[PDB]
Amino acid sequence: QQSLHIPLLKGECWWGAAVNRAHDMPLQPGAFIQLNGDVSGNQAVPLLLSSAGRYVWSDQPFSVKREGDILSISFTGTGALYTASGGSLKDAWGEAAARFFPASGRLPDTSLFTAPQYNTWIELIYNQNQEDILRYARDIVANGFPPGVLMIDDNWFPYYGNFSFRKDRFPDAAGMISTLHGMGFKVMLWVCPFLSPDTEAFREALAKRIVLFDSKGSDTLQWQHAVDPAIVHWWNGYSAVLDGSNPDAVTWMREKLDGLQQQYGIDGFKFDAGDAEFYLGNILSREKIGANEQCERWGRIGLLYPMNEYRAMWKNGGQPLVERLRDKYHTWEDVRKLIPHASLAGLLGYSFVCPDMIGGGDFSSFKLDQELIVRSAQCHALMPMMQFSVAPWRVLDSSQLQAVKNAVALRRQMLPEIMKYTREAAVTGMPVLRSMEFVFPHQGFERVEDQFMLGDNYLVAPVLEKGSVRKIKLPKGRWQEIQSGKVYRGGETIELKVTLNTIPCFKRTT
Amino acid sequence: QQSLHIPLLKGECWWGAAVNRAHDMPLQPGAFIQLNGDVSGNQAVPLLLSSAGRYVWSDQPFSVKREGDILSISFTGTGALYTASGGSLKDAWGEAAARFFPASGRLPDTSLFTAPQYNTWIELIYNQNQEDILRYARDIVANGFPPGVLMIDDNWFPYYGNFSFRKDRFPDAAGMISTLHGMGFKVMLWVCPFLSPDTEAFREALAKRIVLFDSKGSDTLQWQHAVDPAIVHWWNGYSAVLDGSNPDAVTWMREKLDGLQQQYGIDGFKFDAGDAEFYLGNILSREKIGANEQCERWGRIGLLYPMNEYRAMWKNGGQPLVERLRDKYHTWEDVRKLIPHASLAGLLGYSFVCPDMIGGGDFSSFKLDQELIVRSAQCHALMPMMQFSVAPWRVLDSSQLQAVKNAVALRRQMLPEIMKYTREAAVTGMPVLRSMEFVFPHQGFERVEDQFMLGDNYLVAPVLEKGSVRKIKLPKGRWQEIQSGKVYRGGETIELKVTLNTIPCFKRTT
Ligand SMILES: [Cl-]
Ligand SMILES: [Cl-]
Repeated sequence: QQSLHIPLLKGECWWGAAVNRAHDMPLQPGAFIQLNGDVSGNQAVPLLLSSAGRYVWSDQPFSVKREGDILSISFTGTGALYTASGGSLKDAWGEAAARFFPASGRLPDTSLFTAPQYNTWIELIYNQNQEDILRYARDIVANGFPPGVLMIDDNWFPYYGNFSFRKDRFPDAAGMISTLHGMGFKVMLWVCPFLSPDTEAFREALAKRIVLFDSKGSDTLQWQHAVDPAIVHWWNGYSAVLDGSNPDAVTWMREKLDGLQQQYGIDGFKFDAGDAEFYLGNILSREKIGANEQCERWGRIGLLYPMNEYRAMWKNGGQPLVERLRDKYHTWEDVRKLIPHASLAGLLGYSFVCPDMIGGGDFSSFKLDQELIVRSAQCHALMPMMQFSVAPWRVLDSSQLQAVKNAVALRRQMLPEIMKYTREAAVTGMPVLRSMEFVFPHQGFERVEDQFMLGDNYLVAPVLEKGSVRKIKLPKGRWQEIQSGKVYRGGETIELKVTLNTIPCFKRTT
Repeated sequence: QQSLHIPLLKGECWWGAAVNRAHDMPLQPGAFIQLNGDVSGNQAVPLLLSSAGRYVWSDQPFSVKREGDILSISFTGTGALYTASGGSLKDAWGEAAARFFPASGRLPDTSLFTAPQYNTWIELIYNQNQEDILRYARDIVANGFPPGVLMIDDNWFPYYGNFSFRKDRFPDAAGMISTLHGMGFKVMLWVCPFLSPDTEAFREALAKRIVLFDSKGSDTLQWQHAVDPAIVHWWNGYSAVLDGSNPDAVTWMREKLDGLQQQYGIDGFKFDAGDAEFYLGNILSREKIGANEQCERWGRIGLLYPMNEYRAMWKNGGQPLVERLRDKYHTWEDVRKLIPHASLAGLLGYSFVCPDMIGGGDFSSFKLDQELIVRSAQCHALMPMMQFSVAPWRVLDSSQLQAVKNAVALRRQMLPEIMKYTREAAVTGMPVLRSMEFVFPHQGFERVEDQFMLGDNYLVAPVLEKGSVRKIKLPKGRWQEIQSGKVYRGGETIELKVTLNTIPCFKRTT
């Protein structure tokens, strides 16, 4: 029950805790975030950072409240306030990273960056089958989009815990992968730690004792004597679940994933679920860890598979994992989350951040707003990674489609810059996508969340609402818009006339 | 709770309630049977019958106790004692059947009787696959055994509630069936009402509200407002389950079974599970029925598929369902159960009774006792139906195998008699396999359970222990041993020399 009360410095702004709460930051009066047993649908870290160079860390979960002008933090373990003497957000980030999540030196598979990614989810939903996957890949090529990583989403397998292609819908999965490889795609499969609880796989896992066990609500029952599996309710139903604390569960998962690589030529894995909330309640783990660390240990499996993607995470800052922003709705409100969510991700140690799925990642959001899809695409373009799912050729008229293609072209033109800073993030952990405050401290940018910096020298200001006018706040210095070539004096806000095709981006010239 | 308390008449013996308790009958001082929520692993009926022509019935479950010479019944509803004026077990049976379970007039598919049955369970266990099923069928024929109904047991499908062949182990299931048909087999599939609770099938059944719902332990929550499924722990794991009270569940189940017939040419179904114990607890059903009636209503599905087999049952006496004795251990104790279990089944309205599996039906009994297997086959031979699973040619040396073949041959010789009484049982409900007490009342046969009558005129006394001597208690009259032609006067016990090949059987000639 150790607690800490932190009066804000005059004008101080605080961010941290949870990627999927970044739209509620800087933390305001009234604000509350619970990290214990809750990653808020995405990545979370027991870190806060301030605009005055202050930081808070604990190795373990905490809760934070802002009441008036005071932070109140309640630690499950212990924590402390720190000050970096430089006095900026960047200093807080740099000191906290080097103490608590130093950069590993490694990158995820570069194929994840060197082309757009594509996910079968929106087009195929639960009907993941060989014919429709090949058609989607052919359509990507035929429409002039670059081959990249192709993620086959949930439901390619017979049941949860069976890591094989369902032969009814995949008559020749190895052939299919070989065709996809030929066309220039790499292939990832959706996986999770849940096991259909009346199957051969489930009975095998229970016999090996690699599942989480049911405590029966007993205060005394020990892991080694439990006999029944925990059953967990999640969005697809009711399942047994792997115990991430159990070294034998790691062996089993490796066997399954290594099998898919050897048998079918699979390049990597989209690791879904693992959310802390799934590990709450009457549950016994072999090494007696908490729900947050179950999530963290799921995340470590990716360290073995350079081509990976996670949505749920606890810690693992400074690690070679792709961290995707969670399922976004097909709304203007959600497109406006991409930048502040992604910039926060970077500060929490998640440099390799991909802003969900162009146009939305929630399949019941799919009435479609074509303009929204264009702006979504344009906003992805100069983020560290760009991910499609809904087919632009199916849902967009000809000029909207062209605009999306133009966004992809701008990404191609800027890729050497993206890769420079991506490779650097492996080494120093410094973010690829930086907030305005990170690069330009104490210059009035604390609440500017519709602009970001790609490295140090490119200011990107995606259009994220309807209208023909866009306001852009330029830091001191001179800035040259990379399309128009027009040079602007900095230290003011300019108004730009925009069309559907505009993606404002400025090179620092002073 | 309403009740009856019944002093036994002098010499009176009582049977009833539950097939799988018949070896504990006639009911002794200290006996207890609970039917409510419990079918004792097999069939159960709310009926008791006495050697003095008395009987007890209720529409609803009860519990029965014998303390001293008092038979006490505690009813969930209401019940009554009755007396048949003829004063014998046969009179009690006949009156009870005509009042409470009159014969339907119908037979199950005659192919279940006109040849031995075979079931892939013991030889293939959970590895049900096209190649091995066809090899077993070929082995049957190549060893000189007759083609019959072949039952493909659990695990032919991807997961529970997916009614399709798994293409990984069945590359051409329709072709396999067509081959089996050409070899003179008919084919049944194992089915159950459980649904893997994180699958597509589960989510469909949930959306259609055909599952049993979770009451949450609330005494007010109605079916109509419940949102979560009941999860049931059973021998294979944890599953959602069909609500047999829900007419929509009947439609769903018909769609699945009809589809298997139409698409692959499946002749019938082995309906497993449905045991009343699975329906206990915090459960809401659409028509607010009890656990026993959930078992009964599963049973009624077989009224639509003349080629059927059930193990779990409540009521449905007098109906065209094959009723299989439950999984028997590979023990002498269990072989000695086949006759009393089968004879009781008959008196409870289950004329069409098959005595589980030759040599045993419990896969973890599988030091095989060859003699036991032979005697098991010989005991099956003149029962209504005969069912193999373990491969006699694999586990028996040449003499023993030959003895099993001779048992099949005797069954073929006797088949016209079997079918005569089977056909009659559809009309009158009178059993095919009759207890000695039933045919010869008040003659000292009350506890003779190693002999039975095939209809009126054939007394069968299978050898059911080791040794070269068999004692046979003959009713008054004259009795002709069918092999030897020797005529024995009745009203006494004879001793017969026997070999491994002997199946003592006597024709009534007075
Ligand atoms: Cl969920
Ligand atoms: Cl069970």
